[PDB]
Amino acid sequence: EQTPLQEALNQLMRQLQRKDPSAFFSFPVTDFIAPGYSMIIKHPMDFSTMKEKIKNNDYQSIEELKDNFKLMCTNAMIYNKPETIYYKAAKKLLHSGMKILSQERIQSLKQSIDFMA
Ligand SMILES: CCOC(=O)Nc1cc(-c2ccc(C)c(NS(C)(=O)=O)c2)nn2c(C)nnc12
Repeated sequence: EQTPLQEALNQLMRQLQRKDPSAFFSFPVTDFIAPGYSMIIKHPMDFSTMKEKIKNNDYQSIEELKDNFKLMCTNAMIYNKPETIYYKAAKKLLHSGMKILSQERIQSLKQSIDFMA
């Protein structure tokens, strides 16, 4: 059903989502919630969109998921001002996920994914 790469991506996604208990990043931000969001943020991203990309096999590396995760956090730091709870939640999530998506974990997974070919 799923490739070893897809399974690794999902395990990383579950660790990243454990760092968003308030659930701000679960689903796309709507303009109803955040007026003008669609005019400000050119490339929206959220965890549910990322989980669909994993399911549809749109990622060919962990690094592409890592780029989408960084994009998701920095979008929140562009739309929301530094003093806001969403900016500070994004900054904390980005820092936590950069260790969850560590280059060391990526290297380890690359080997075990390669050996499962
Ligand atoms: C105009 C005031 O500014 C905002 O309301 N901005 C933002 C708000 C929220 C937010 C709120 C409440 C909830 C329940 C959620 N979760 S959901 C339904 O989207 O999964 C998200 N996320 N957010 C993200 C990311 N980036 N900016 C914002």
